[PDB]
Amino acid sequence: QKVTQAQSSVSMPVRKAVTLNCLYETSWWSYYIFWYKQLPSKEMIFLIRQGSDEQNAKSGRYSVNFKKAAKSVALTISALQLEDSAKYFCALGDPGGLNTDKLIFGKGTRVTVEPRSQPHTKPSVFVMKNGTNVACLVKEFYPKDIRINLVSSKKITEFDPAIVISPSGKYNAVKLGKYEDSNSVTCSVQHDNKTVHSTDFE
Amino acid sequence: QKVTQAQSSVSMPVRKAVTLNCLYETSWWSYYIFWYKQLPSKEMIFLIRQGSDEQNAKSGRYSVNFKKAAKSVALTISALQLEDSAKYFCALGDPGGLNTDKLIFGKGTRVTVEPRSQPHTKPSVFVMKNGTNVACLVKEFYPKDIRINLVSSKKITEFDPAIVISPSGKYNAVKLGKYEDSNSVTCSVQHDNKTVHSTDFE
Amino acid sequence: QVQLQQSGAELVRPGASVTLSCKASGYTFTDYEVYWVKQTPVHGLEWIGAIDPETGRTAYNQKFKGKAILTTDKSSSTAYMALRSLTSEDSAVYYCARLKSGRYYGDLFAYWGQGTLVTVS
Amino acid sequence: QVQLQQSGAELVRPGASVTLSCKASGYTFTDYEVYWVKQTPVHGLEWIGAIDPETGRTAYNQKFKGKAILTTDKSSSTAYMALRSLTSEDSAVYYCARLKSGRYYGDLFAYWGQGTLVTVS
Amino acid sequence: QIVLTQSPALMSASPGEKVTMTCSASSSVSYMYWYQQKPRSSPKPWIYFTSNLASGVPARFSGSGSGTSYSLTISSMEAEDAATYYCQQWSSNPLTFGAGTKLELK
Amino acid sequence: QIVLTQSPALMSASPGEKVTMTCSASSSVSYMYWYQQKPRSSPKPWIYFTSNLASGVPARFSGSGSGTSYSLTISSMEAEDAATYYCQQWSSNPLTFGAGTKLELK
Amino acid sequence: GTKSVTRPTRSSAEITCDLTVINAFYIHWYLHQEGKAPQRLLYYDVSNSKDVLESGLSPGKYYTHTPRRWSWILILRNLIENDSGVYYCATWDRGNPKTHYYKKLFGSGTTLVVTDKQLDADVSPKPTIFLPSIAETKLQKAGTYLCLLEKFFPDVIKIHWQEKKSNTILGSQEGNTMKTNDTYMKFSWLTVPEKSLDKEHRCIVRHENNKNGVDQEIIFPPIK
Amino acid sequence: GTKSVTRPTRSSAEITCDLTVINAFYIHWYLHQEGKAPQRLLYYDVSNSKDVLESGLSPGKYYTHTPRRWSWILILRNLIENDSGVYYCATWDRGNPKTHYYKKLFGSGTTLVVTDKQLDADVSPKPTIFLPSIAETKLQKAGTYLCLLEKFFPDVIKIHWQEKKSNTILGSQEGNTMKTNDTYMKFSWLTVPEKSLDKEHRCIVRHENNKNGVDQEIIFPPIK
Ligand SMILES: *[C@@H]1O[C@H](CO)[C@@H](O[C@@H]2O[C@H](CO)[C@@H](O[C@@H]3O[C@H](CO)[C@@H](O)[C@H](O)[C@@H]3O)[C@H](O)[C@H]2NC(C)=O)[C@H](O)[C@H]1NC(C)=O
Ligand SMILES: *[C@@H]1O[C@H](CO)[C@@H](O[C@@H]2O[C@H](CO)[C@@H](O[C@@H]3O[C@H](CO)[C@@H](O)[C@H](O)[C@@H]3O)[C@H](O)[C@H]2NC(C)=O)[C@H](O)[C@H]1NC(C)=O
Ligand SMILES: *[C@@H]1O[C@H](CO)[C@@H](O[C@@H]2O[C@H](CO)[C@@H](O[C@@H]3O[C@H](CO)[C@@H](O)[C@H](O)[C@@H]3O)[C@H](O)[C@H]2NC(C)=O)[C@H](O)[C@H]1NC(C)=O
Ligand SMILES: *[C@@H]1O[C@H](CO)[C@@H](O[C@@H]2O[C@H](CO)[C@@H](O[C@@H]3O[C@H](CO)[C@@H](O)[C@H](O)[C@@H]3O)[C@H](O)[C@H]2NC(C)=O)[C@H](O)[C@H]1NC(C)=O
Repeated sequence: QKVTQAQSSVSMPVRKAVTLNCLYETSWWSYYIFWYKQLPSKEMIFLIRQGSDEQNAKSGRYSVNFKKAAKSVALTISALQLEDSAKYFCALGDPGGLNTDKLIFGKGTRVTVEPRSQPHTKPSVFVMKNGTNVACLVKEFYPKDIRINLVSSKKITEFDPAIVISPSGKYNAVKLGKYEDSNSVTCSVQHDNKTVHSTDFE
Repeated sequence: QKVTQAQSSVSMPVRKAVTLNCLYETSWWSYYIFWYKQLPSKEMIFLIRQGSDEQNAKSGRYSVNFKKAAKSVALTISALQLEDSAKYFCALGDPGGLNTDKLIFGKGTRVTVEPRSQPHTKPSVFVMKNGTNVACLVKEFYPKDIRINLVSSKKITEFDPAIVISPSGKYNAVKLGKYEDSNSVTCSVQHDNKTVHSTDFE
Repeated sequence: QVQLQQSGAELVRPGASVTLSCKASGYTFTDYEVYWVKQTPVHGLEWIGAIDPETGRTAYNQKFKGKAILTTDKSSSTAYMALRSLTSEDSAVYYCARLKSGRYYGDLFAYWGQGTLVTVS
Repeated sequence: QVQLQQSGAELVRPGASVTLSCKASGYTFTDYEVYWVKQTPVHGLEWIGAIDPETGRTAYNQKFKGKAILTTDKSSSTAYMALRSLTSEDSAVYYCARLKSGRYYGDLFAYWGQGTLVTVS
Repeated sequence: QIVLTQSPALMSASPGEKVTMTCSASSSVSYMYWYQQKPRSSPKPWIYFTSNLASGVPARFSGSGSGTSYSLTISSMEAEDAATYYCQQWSSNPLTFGAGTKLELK
Repeated sequence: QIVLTQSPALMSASPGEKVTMTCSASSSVSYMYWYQQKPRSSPKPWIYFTSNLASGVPARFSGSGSGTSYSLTISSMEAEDAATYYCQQWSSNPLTFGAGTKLELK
Repeated sequence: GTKSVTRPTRSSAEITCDLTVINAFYIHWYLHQEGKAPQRLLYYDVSNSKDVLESGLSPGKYYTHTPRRWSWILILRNLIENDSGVYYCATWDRGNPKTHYYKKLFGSGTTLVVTDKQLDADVSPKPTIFLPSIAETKLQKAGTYLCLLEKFFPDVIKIHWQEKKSNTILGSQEGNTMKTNDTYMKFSWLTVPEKSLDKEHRCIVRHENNKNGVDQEIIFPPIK
Repeated sequence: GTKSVTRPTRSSAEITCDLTVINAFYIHWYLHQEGKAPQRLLYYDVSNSKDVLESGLSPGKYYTHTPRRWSWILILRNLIENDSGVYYCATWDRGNPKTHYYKKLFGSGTTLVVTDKQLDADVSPKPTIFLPSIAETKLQKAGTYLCLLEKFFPDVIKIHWQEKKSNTILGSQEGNTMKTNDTYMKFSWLTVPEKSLDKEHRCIVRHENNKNGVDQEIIFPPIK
């Protein structure tokens, strides 16, 4: 009747398996445990179901470790892809024989996936402007710590850089701005050991 | 709390006044009586209101006779037009001080208006056809009893004549049919003392 | 002119049923109703009956209910009230009453009869 | 191969606390839990305890609750059970139990210890 | 049922004096009616609404008062043994008049 | 708590005979497990589901029965002092085994 | 005009309120049936969102919804026969001090008809126009155009006539709605003088269960 | 995708169900809030029309409507803060004998946001496109088109890219939705190779409170 998942978040690379724990207390003699996935675009996808009575159920890359006496359920994902960045919920499904039984969900765990390939690459910088809006784009860089900046005498606004993962496996980051001048604005991104401006790459 | 109108229907000519009775029983010390009109196109129009305490209220052509001890309300319409063919409802309005008080309606009375002018006119007949559908139109006739008919060897269907009031004050009637033949169909309408066919008026 | 005429004073026995008449002239009896009031020196005057000639519906005072029954006749345009057990201090003047035409004066009794005195042994 | 080793038979006093040990070899102790069963010639055998090494959650039989408390050590990979008031007819064999890897055999106890005999005065 | 009590049992009004008679009610009454009676005659219609005049009475008569404890006032007395005797209300189903107020000319 | 009663207290089975042992339950149990024990040894895993075999037992063993009153059957006896001793179910939180059935070879 | 809803039995129905009130506190719903007096069903408050229904009605059947700031809709949960009839939206008027609550404004009224499994026979007005007869003898061949709506299940239908301009309503005198075995038939006819006979005449039919869900507009071509 | 409703406080709200079930008997409604576990609110029956809500909820707040044969809508009577969150439509699956009720199918989930008196400042995505930089040094001037949705109040927004044909979804890597003082900002960028640079690129934004109430389609003109 109560379900808990104490893991706030977990981070694992692409080729490393991850485990998610679920500790529950129930007075029901026979029940089921359901695992659900909540994508960043809100949607619940049914991953796996483990009956309290049957054996351990394995489906695809998801396996379940079931402890009846200790009442613990663990979900293991082996060789997870890049799409496994969603939230994972463990629901103590009440005996599903009726059509009216609810699911007792818990505070889900968040899984974040880091890229597998680890080569070193030099970022390439560019500056793109529309009116008074300026955006500095740094592309094809592996080192997460860039601290990209822009040079300008007048500072109207500034937004935090957005860093995401390119389909090639590298990182791509973008900055923005609402600087007063357009021609004089120049970007500059710091490599993990060097630094480059927008004077070159032109 | 109970309202009754025992008059099922009333018929009066244009220039003759009509009266409608409403007998009610109520335990309320102070109340109101509302009169409403329901047109053939369903819609409730508020005609008049009579308070139990104030004097007799007259508005336009509608007057109210109020008997407090006998608890009787009568509505008199003087020189009614042709639009007074609607139903009339008497509602024992509960004390309107609150916004939640309902109205106790009763089985309304039906008023039918006959035309005032009484000249005698000879009907004119016509036959109009589309495909296998034939309609006989008799126009500008005062005598209500026409018993219009059509001549045809083969009888598929037949509909009751529709008789309404022309804006000139006379009656206009229309018949229909789904006769097999088209050319041979001929109408015939009986005047209050004569009879005419569609061979003439051509 | 609107006028109401009532029967003269009648001497009565301790136990009997007495009919008091009231005739209305000058207006149409069917439209308006007739109220009946009793005035006595000790209790003042109170409303004791009301009859509508058109439908015959009658309204009585709770204390006077059952004691008095009223009837109307449109052809003679006369209203009668019946009284019983008249020995019980029921010696008083009886008045007819009618509201003003069209209820102009509200619930005020505009037209009154001359009053009939009833005395019992 | 999966194997469970248990301590030898111990003679005990009527009032004392006795610790029975069970060591598991051949698999990872953290993943699977250890059940403890008591077999006596009169009452047969009944499930008396269950301990999960990973989190320490323990499940007891209602009749055996309070009598027995279990503890686990992952570094030594050994589970201990404590017993008290052993004079009350509690002379029996004690067995460890573990389900088949991956719960292939359902709730069946696939792996058993050799059993430790406890006799009391 | 409202008693319709009247405070003044008797008055000794004289010409050149304006007097007031009150007709208190146990429960609130919307409108108030009055009647005048004279010896060997039926009560006259007189007042027909609060602060109103009817049947052609002298303008000296007038009414006033809130929803409770209505009153009537007269400016000058001129050879009338009774300006206004009785009250009446029909806010309640039992229509009651009252004891009546008599004022002897002096 | 289910008693898990067993009808046969003792049997005198002989080689060339097929025997059946029933393990009745007070309340309905989804799946049923069995154990075999031998003197001076711990009970063996044996059956792991209704009409199933586990741990490499002779094919003569088999199971059957509805949700209540499960059973086990053996076709031929060959030098086994105990074909199947005990039962087990975990449909109920108190996991109970039963008295056990012993069949002496004769 | 008057709308209509023809939801089948055992299905929720929705009825809109045609009132335009900006400060309403209570909105009442009335039901009128053939041969019976109108009777209030419930009233929904505005300051607070709860609605109060009269005795004798099962709770939960009637609901009140406010999609917009001022737009009340009555929802019937499960429909059975005897629930048919005209539903009126009502609300008390202004003028509490003088002419005390003079009127209870009523809506146009929506007709609810409960059938079983629908007609399923494409019930929609199927016009059949008639040509004017040769009538140069009288009324200089004014003629009488006819709009004969043949087969439609719901009772309500609004037929009115117009010229090429829609500013002024032409005076057309209706017939009657006869009950054919499973449908209803109505017809309209109009006499137009020669001075205006040169104009094409549109017969506009407003009806539920109408193709495209719009007011059908049949066109009678002009004749000189 | 995921829809949204932003009805103000003290106003009824309507949430649709995206499930497509032809023989459903019970339809359950779940509520998920930030930092809290999903919890069922009520379940509405189909064979009978009554709906059963869990304990702790005031009766009459939640209603279930069926405009069509299979279309369930949850209606909240009066809205207050703390009622915000994602509402999920759920129903049990098939396969009762084997793989016993394997799944509880969940809807896409509708986000309900309760504000006070609305923003009233024309909250709708206001794009500001960026031109590709001169990049003939690397990637043969592939460029990176940017769709910068500037000021919009509701959190949810779906930005995806397309060519002149809409058959295949282009791979565009999103930024993030920062919270400007009273609004939210998001931006998308896309790298297109020279071999396809000749095509004009449409950035499609799906958002509630959008002008004309349709998926906005900003157009980046092609460059050879
Ligand atoms: C008898 O009545 C029928 C039913 O109305 C008449 O058929 C209708 O005729 C009108 C023209 O008089 C047609 O309108 C036009 O028709 C064509 C084809 O669509 C086109 O020019 C226009 O788009 C417009 O619709 C109408 O469609 C047609 N209806 C049907 C169902 O066929 C018929 O003409 C009448 N007969 C006589 C002799 O008047
Ligand atoms: C309503 O529908 C019923 C369905 O039974 C109609 O019954 C119809 O009955 C007639 C005989 O009375 C059958 O033949 C028809 O007769 C005339 C010509 O004699 C004409 O209407 C048709 O050409 C046909 O021959 C007809 O088949 C039958 N309809 C069926 C079986 O569908 C009944 O008349 C209808 N009522 C109405 C329209 O008022
Ligand atoms: C900087 O970004 C702004 C905001 O998007 C750009 O303005 C937009 O320019 C496009 C064309 O590049 C306009 O589309 C077309 O404009 C006209 C007028 O409507 C007409 O040909 C088409 O109907 C179509 O809409 C768009 O309207 C316009 N937006 C606004 C709000 O003015 C601007 O061009 C960018 N600057 C540079 C240098 O690229
Ligand atoms: C959200 O709205 C508040 C409203 O007060 C914004 O406050 C703004 O504060 C700035 C100074 O910090 C005021 O001047 C502005 O400064 C810069 C240039 O120095 C630039 O943004 C503007 O050109 C303007 O001069 C500004 O008037 C004031 N806004 C008002 C009073 O409406 C606050 O900055 C906003 N927060 C954001 C956008 O994150």
